[PDB]
Amino acid sequence: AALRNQQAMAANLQARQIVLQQSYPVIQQVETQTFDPANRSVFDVTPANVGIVKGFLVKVTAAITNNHATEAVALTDFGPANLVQRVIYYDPDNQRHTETSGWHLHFVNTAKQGAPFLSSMVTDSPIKYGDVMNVIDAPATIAAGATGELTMYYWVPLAYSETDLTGAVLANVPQSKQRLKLEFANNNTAFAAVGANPLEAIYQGAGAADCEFEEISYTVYQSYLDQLPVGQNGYILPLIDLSTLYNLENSAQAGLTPNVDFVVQYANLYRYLSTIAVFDNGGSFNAGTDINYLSQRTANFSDTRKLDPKTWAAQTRRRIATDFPKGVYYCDNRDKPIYTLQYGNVGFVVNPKTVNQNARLLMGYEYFTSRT
Amino acid sequence: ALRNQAMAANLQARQIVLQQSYPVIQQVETQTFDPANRSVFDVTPANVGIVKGFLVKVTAAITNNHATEAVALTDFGPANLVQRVIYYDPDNQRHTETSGWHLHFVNTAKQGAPFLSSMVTDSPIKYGDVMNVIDAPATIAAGATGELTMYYWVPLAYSETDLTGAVLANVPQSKQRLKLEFANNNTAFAAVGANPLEAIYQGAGAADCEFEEISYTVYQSYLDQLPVGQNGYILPLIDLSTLYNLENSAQAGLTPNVDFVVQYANLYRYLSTIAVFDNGGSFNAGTDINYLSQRTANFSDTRKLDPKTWAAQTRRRIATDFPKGVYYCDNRDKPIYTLQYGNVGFVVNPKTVNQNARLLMGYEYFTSRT
Amino acid sequence: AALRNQQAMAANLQARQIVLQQSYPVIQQVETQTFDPANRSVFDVTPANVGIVKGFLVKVTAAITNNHATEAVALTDFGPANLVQRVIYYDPDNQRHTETSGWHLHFVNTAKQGAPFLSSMVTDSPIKYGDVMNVIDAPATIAAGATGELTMYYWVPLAYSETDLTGAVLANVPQSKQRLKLEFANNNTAFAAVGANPLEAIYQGAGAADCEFEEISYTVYQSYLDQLPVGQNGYILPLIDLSTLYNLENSAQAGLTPNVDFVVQYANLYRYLSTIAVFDNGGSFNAGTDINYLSQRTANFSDTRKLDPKTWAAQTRRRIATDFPKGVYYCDNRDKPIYTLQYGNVGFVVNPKTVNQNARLLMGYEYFTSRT
Amino acid sequence: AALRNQQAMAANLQARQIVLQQSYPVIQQVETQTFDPANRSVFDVTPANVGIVKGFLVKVTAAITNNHATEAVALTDFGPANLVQRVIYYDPDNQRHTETSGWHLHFVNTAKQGAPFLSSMVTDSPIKYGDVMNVIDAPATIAAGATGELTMYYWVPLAYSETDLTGAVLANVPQSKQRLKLEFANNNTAFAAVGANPLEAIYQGAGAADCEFEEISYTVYQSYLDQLPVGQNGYILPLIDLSTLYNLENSAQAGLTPNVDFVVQYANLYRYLSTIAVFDNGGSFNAGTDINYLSQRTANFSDTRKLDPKTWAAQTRRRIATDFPKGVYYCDNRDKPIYTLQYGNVGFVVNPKTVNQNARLLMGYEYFTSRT
Amino acid sequence: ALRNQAMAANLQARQIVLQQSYPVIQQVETQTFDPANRSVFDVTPANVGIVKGFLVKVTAAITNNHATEAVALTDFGPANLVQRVIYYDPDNQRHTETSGWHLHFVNTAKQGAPFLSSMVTDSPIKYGDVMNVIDAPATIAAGATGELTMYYWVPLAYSETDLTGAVLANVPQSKQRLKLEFANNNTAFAAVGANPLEAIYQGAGAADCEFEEISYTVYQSYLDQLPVGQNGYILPLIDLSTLYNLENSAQAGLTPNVDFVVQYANLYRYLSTIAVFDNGGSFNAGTDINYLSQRTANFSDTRKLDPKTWAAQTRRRIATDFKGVYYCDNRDKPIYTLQYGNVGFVVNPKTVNQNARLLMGYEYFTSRT
Repeated sequence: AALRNQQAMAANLQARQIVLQQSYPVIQQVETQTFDPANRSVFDVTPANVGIVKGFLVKVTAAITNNHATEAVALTDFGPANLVQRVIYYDPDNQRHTETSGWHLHFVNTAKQGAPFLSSMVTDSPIKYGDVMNVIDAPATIAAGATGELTMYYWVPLAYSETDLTGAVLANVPQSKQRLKLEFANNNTAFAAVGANPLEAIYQGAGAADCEFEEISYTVYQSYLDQLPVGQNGYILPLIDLSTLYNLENSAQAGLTPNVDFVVQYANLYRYLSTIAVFDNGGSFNAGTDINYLSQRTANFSDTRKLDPKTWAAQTRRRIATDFPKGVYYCDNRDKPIYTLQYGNVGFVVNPKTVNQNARLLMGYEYFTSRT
Repeated sequence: ALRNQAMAANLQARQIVLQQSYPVIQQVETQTFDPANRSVFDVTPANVGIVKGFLVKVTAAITNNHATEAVALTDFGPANLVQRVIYYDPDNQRHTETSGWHLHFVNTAKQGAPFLSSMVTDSPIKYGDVMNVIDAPATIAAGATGELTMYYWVPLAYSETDLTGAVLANVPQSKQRLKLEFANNNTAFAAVGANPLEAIYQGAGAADCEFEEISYTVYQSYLDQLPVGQNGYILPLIDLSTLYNLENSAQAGLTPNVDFVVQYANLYRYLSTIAVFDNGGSFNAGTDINYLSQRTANFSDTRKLDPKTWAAQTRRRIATDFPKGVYYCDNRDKPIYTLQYGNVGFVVNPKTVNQNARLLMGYEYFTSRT
Repeated sequence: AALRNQQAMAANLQARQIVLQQSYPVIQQVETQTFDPANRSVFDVTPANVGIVKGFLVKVTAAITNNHATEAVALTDFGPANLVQRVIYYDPDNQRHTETSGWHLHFVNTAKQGAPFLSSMVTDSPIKYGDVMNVIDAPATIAAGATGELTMYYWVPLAYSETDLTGAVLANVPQSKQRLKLEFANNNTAFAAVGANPLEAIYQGAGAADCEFEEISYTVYQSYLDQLPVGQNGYILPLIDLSTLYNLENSAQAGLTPNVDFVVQYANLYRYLSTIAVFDNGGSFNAGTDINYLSQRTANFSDTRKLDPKTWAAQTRRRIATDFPKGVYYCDNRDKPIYTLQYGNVGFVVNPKTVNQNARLLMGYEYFTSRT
Repeated sequence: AALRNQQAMAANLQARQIVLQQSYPVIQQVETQTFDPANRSVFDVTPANVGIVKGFLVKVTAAITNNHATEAVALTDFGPANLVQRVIYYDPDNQRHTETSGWHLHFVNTAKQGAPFLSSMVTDSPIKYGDVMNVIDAPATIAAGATGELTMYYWVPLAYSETDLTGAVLANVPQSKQRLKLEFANNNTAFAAVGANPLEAIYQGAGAADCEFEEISYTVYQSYLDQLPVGQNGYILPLIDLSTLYNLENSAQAGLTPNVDFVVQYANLYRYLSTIAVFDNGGSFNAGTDINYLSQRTANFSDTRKLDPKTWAAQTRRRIATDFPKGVYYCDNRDKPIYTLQYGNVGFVVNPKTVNQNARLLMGYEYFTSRT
Repeated sequence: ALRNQAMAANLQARQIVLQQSYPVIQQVETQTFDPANRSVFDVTPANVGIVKGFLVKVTAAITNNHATEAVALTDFGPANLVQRVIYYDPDNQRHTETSGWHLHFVNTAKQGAPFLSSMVTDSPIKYGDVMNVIDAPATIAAGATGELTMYYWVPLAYSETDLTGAVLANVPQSKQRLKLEFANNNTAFAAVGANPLEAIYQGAGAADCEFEEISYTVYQSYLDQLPVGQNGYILPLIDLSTLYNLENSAQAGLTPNVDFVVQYANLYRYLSTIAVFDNGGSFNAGTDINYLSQRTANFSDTRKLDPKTWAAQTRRRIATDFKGVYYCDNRDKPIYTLQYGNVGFVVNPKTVNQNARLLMGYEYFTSRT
C-alpha cells in the first residue's frame, strides 16, 4: 500500500537516467513557411514521430511596413512576443498539452531561463560580444513610410527540462500524428490604435491603421531523443514521466472592485509550478500603482506571501534578474507546487487599488497533471 | 456472490409484476392560482400499489401589459413554467430534486425526440400539431395575452419496463410529497440584456408582463392488482430498493483555454449528464467552447470532442440538437461509476469566458437506498 | 461435422458479449488537417493501434467561394455528401475492407440510422431544439461573389454496429499500421456546369467554372474498445467477428435498353446486407419516371419483390422515414442476406422505361465475407 | 566459427525466396500534393506501415513560366532531374537510409536500369511507338513569355532490386512511422543566370531572373510486399536482408590542382556498389577535356583501372548504353564492392588537367552496410 | 504432391530436348494474291518434331489512286496487314486466336523493344535501318504506290528456352491449321473521321486507295532429332500438355468517373494484359483516363495508377511507350483466380465518347485438361 508508488518512483527515475545516458539528443527542422497574414494566419504543423519528443523551438520572423502618411507606431510592452497569438499541442493519443498565448509561453520561457529569454546581456567587455545576431529583435518604433524587421523565438515544452523528462512524449505510433497548432498575429491583431487595448498587439500608435505585414515566416525545430535504450523487457522508459502532462494554459477573469480581494481559485488535481497574473486594467498596464497587494492563500484565511507590489516584484527580480513588463506579475511555486489535495483549496489574490472599466486579470499557469 | 441469485430473482419478480398487475394513470390533483399570491405547492400522491411516476400538466395565460413593446420566447420557453421539483417517498427519502428545464431535457433524452412533440412530415392526411400538447406563442405583443401548455414526467421507475427506482406505496399510510415550484412574475420575464436562463419570455416589454393565472393537474401512474405468492407480494426487491433520481448543480471558475473539470461523486451510477454553459447570460452554439470530454484520472479522456462532433453524438440520441449552450452525454449502457470520489470528471475547455460564467449540471443516476 | 461450427458460433458470441461487457469504449481524435484542394486532395491517415477498432467518424468542413461575376450555383442532389469522393480502409494485415464513394458510404450511414444521417428533425416544439449546431450543413445556393461554409460527417464502419462486432479489427500488431485513405473533392470534381453530370459534384449552376475551395479541413476520430478482457487462455476474443470482413463497395454497369431487364449479378461467397442502385440516366436523375420496375430475382425466373418505383420507394420510406434522392434506390436484405450459395445465383434488376445516352447503374453494396 | 554466418546466409537466402514466392507485390499511392514553391518547398511524407517496403516511385510535375520580356532560358545538363533537390528516408527505428541529391538518385536509377531512366528509345519502327506518354519530359527551352510543363520520376530504393531484398524495410511497428523527406526545387534553386553555376538548376539563360514556378505537384507511390508468409516460428523473413542498409549518399570535396592526383577515400565498413564523381570545375562542366585520367586505387600505389576520360566513358557506355552528362563520371563495382576491410584503404582518383576557381568533386555513392 | 516429381521430370526432359535436338527454321508456304479476290488463307504446317512457332512475313504494295488527296499511316499501320490469326494443333485444339495488332504488341512485349526494330545510335559505322525489316511509308501521296513489310511471330512454345505450349507434331498425320485473315480494300483504309483502329492508312484519299497485291511467306520453327531413351522419346510432358495462347475480346459500357471492370476468367494463368481504349474512334495519350488498375474482390487494388505512372512501368518493359494502348506485365506472378472474376482489370475513364469500348488482349497458360 503506497509502497508500490515508492517503487514506481524509483523505477521511473532509474529509467529516466538510463534514457538520458544512453539516448542521443537531436534538434531537427520539421517545417518552414513564409506567408502573407492577409491570406492566412493559422497553421497546423505535423511533427515527426521519432523517439521521445522534448519540445519545439519555433523561429518567427516578420517584415512590417507602416504605410501611414505621417504618424509612427511604437512597440507595445509585449511587442514581438505577440507574433504568435496562440499555441496548442496535441500528442499522438490526441491529448492536449500546452494551450496558451504566445505572450504567456514567452514569459514562462524567460522564467525558466532565469533571464529574458534568449536575450543578450550588456557588459563592459571591450571584446565585441553583444547583440551580434539579433536572435530576438524588433525596432522600438517604425516611422511613417518605414519597414521594420522582427525576429522572435518560442520554446514549446513537452518535457519539463533537459534533465527532467516529466511531460515528454513518446512518438513512435505510426499513423498517429502529433499536432502543433500555431495561430499567428495578423493585420487585425498586431496593430493597436492610440487608446485601444495593446495587450495582444505588437505595435501601437497614431499610424496603426495603415500598418501591415509584408510577410511572416516560421521554422519549427523539433527536439527529441533518438537511439532509445533497450533492455530485457524491451525499451527502458520512465513510465511516470511519459504519462504525465506538463502544460501551460491561460484564462481570463473579471469582476474586480477597488480595495476588495479578487480571488482566482486553483483547480484540484493539477500541480501548479508557476502562476502569472496580468492586470489588464481596461487597456492600461501600470507598474504596481493600481494594486494594494497580491497574495496566495490556502483559504482558511491564511496568506503565505501577501505582499505590496514592489516587494512582490523584488521576489521576481531574484528569479529573472529584472522585472516582467508593466502589469505582469509572477509567482514561482516550483519546489512546492500548489496542489489542492495536500493543502486544501488555494487561490491567487489581487486586491486592486484602482479599477478601470473592462478590467480583468489574465492568468497564466504552468502545471503537471496525470494523463489518467 | 449470491448476487446472481438476487438479480435473477429481482428480474423474475419484475416480470411477474409487469405481467400480472394492471397499469393505471389517475388524476390526483388540479389547481388554478395567481403566481402573485403563491407559486410553491406540495402535492400529496395516492398511496396505492407500485408508483412509477407523475405526469404534470401545466397551463398558463401570460399578459404583456406593456404599452408598445413585445417579448419573445427564451430558448427554454415553457420548460421554465416549473422552476423546480422535489419528490419524497413514504420513507422520507428524496428521489429527484432538480430544475424544470433539466427534468424536461431528460424527458426528451428518454423519448429519443423532443418530449411530446409533433414531428412534421409530408403527409397529406391532416396529422400535425392538432392538439397543442406542449405549446407557447413565439412572441406576445404589447397588450396581448398568450396561452401556454407544458408537460413534465417526474419519473420514479426508470421506464415502463424497468421498475428500478419505482416506489411501493400500498405500504404505510406515511405520505408521499411531490413538491412543485412554479414560475412567477419575478422569474418568467427577462429584460433585454438580462440572463434568460430561467425565464419564459424576454424582451423590451418584460417589466410589464405578468401571469393572468397558472393551472396544473398531476396524474399519477402506478401498477395496481399486485401479484401475490406463497410468502405474499411478489416484488422486485432490488428495483424497489434502488433510487432513480435526477439532480442539478452549478459550478463556476472557468478560464479561457483551461480544462474545467466537474467531478462525479462515487456510489452513484450516472446514466446521463447535461451541462449548460451559461456564459454570463449568453448562450452560444458551441462557438465559445474548444472541446468537451469525460475523463478518468490517470487514463485520459474517453471522448474528448469538438463541440460539433459532440453534438453529432447527441443527434443520434434525440434526432436533433438541444438548445444553444446545452450539452448532453449518454452513459446509459455503461454508467459512470467511480467507486472513488472524482475518479471520473466531466470536462469543458472554454474558448471564451464572460463575466459570471458557470456550468449548470444535470444528472440522471441510480443509487442504492443503503 | 458441422457441429464444430455450431460450437464456434456460441464461443464467438459468448466472447463478443464478454468483450462488450468488460471493455471500455473510447472515441479519440487521431488526425486533423486543413488544406487547399488546389495543392492536394488525397490523404492517407494512419490510425492508432489500440485494442479492437470499431470504426472512424470523419468530420469534414469546407469554405467554397463562387467567384463568378453574375451567376449562382445550387447544391446537387448529393451536395456535401460529395466532399469525400472515395474512402478505402486497410487493416494491419493489409487486407482491404470498405472501398467506396463518399455518397455511397453516406447513404449506408442513413440506412443504418433509420433516418437521414445526423439530421435534425423538424417538430412543433416551442422549446428551441432544432438545427442549432449545424452538424451536417451546406447552403442551398452560393450567389455570385459569395462564400458558403459546409460541414459533413461520415462514419466509416469496421464493426457492423455498436453491439455486433462482426467486421471489427484487432489492431495490436506493433509495426503493422492500418491505413484510412481519403480522396477528397477538389476544384475539378466539386463544381458542375449546367448540362454536365452532377453525380460527383457538390454544386451545379451557371457560375460553376468560377467556383473554388478556399480550404477543406478534416478530423478523423477513431472509435475502439480498450481494456480488453483476459482469461485463462489470455485475451477473450470473438474469433469469427474478428476474422470476418464487413465492407461497403460500389461499381458501375452500363448497357441498358428501354423495356428490357437489366440484371446485375451478385457475386458468390459474399453475404449482401443491402443494395443501392443509382440510375445515372446520362446525367439526368429522375424520380422513378424513367423506370418500369425494379426487382431482386434468384434466376430461375423468380422475383421476390418485383415492384413499380413508387411501391419500391414505399418500402424504403419504412426504413429511413423519407425517400433517398432522385434516382437512388435502396434494398434492405439485412435479416436474410443475399448469399448465392444458399439460393443460387441472384441478381438485382432494373427494367428502364427511358434510357438516355451514357446511361448506367451505379451499384453500392454492404456485405460480410470471410477473410480466408 | 564463421560457419554460423555461412548458415545464416543460407537461411537468409532461403527465407528471401519464400517471401518472394509467397507474398504479393503491391504499388499504392500514399500522398499527392500541389503547391506553390514560393510558399513551401520542403515536405515530410509519412508512408503506410504495411509488410515489407521495397521503395517509392515519386512522380513530380511542374509548370514554369519565363516572365522575362525578351530573353529565353534553356535546360541545364541535369534539367528536370533537379526538380527534387534532396531526398532523405528514415525507417520505423528512425535509422537513415538514402540521403542524397535528386540528380544523384536519378543517375543511379539510370545505372540500375541500364539506360536513361524511364526513357523512350528511338527506332525505325513504322508502328507508332515513341514518346507517347511523356513520362520524363521537359521543354529544351522556354521562350520569353512562355510556360513549360515538366514531368520527372525518381525511384527511392530501400530494397536493392525486385529480386534482392537486401535493404528492404519491415514496416509493421504500429506508432513508429517511416519518413520520406523531399526538399524540392524552388524559385531560388531552379533558375541560373548566365555565368552562374548550373549544377542544381533546371533552366539557365538570360531570362532566368524572371522565371518562376506556377506550381509543382508530387505523388508518392509506395511499393511493398503484402500477405507475408508464416511458418512454425511465425513470419518467415530474411533477417540479414532486413537488417542491412542499402543507401545512396553524396558529398563534396575541394582542393584540386592541375596534374596532381586528387584522392577521395572510401570509408571503412561500407560495401560500395557504385561511385559517381561530378567534376564541377567552378561552374563549368566539360566532356573530359579538363581531366588527365580517373582511377580507383587500393593505396599501395596500385590502380585497378587508371583510364583516360574517353576510355573511362567507354566502360560506362557498356553499362547504360550512352554517356552520362558532361562532367559526370560513373564507376560500377557491383560484383566486387569496394570494401576497405578486404582490400585495405581504397580511394577514387581524379587527376585534373585544368582547374578553375571554386572547383570541386561532387561524389555520389551507392552502398550496403550493417544496421548494427 | 507427386507434382514436384512431375515438374522435376518435365524440366529435366525439357533440358535434354533443348540440348540434344537441333533447331530448324524452314519455309512452309509462300503466296501472292489480290485482296479483291481473297484474304483468308489456311496454311498447313509440316508435321515434324516439336513445333515452337511460325514467323510470318507479309509484304504489300498499296496504291493511292485518288486524284489529289494523300493518306497517312494510322497508329498501328503495317501491324494491321494481318487482321486475325488462329492456330489449331493436330488434336483439333485451338491455341492462339487473336488480332494481328495484339499479336504484334505481344511480340514487342516479349522482345523488350518494338519487335524487329532498328534502334538509332550515334555510331559512325553505318548500322541502321539497312534492311527495312518492318517498314511502311509514313504517307502515300495521291497517285503513289507504297511498299510495306511486316513480320509476326505466332508462338506455340513460350520462348526459345521454355517449351511450355509447344506442339509435338511428329505425332499423327492429322494436320495443323494456321489460319490467317489479311487486310483487304475494306479494312486497310480509313476515311477522315472514321475509326482508324483496324486500318493501315487514313486520310482524304482513302476511298480511292487499294492493294496492288499482298504476299506472305510462313517460316516454321521446330526442333528436330528429338532425343530417345529407354521408354522412347524423352519429352517434357507438362510443357507439351500446356497451351500458351493469345486471345482478344471487346467490352463496352464505360461511363465517366466510374470503374469499368473486365473480369479475368478462372483456370487461366494470365501472363500479360493489353487494354486498348478505343474512345469512339479517338485514341488519346492517357488524357481520357483517370486511372487503371488490377483488383481482387475484397482486397482492393494491387496497382491503381495514374496513366503516366502506368506508362512508366511499361517503359521499363519495352523501352518506350505503346496512343490509347495500355500494357500490364504479370509474367512472374500470373493472374490466376481459381474463382471466375476474383480478379479484374480496371479502367476509370475521365471522358467517354459515343461507341467507346475497351479492346482486351491476353497472354495465358492453361492445361489441355
